[PDB]
Amino acid sequence: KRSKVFFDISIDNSNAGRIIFELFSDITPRTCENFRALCTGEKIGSRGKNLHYKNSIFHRIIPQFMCQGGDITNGNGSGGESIYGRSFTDENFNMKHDQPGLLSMANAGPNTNSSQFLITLVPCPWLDGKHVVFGKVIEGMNVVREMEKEGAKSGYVKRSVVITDCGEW
Amino acid sequence: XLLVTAGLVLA
Repeated sequence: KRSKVFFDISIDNSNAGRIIFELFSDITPRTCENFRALCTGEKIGSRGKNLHYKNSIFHRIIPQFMCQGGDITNGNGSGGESIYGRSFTDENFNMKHDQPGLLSMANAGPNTNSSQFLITLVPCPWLDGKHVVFGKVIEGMNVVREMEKEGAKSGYVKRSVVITDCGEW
Repeated sequence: XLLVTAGLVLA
């Protein structure tokens, strides 16, 4: 039932590698479907462009914490849009942030999921019950560690960390 | 602190 997707990452125009994710479609089908669709770019957004992670960036990276990206509309953390509209409800919190390499939804409080997500670099139990965990890095965790090095304690990312390609795997 | 929000980044 679970499906897989991938991201090809570039740092300042230089390819850093590929990350392959397994989506927990069997636990959070709705949340996973949104992410999958955003990887393929098959849906048309509120504007006239397709909702796609391609060319989007990781705007906030904090070492020993997580990598955040997915702001496909404003690229600074204030935007985002899902295939269900501007936002959608928290599906469930069955999965916890108990290991590094987990995919989780970023939000602005209860039921405000859109397209922003985070990739954990360590367990983040304080996020349990507040963020929906819907995936796992099954390949390329080493690429994620390379991205981590581009971050700062403030979350500021100096170089451009971009998803140059993506889709189902 | 260490949160992952979208728009008002807190402590």
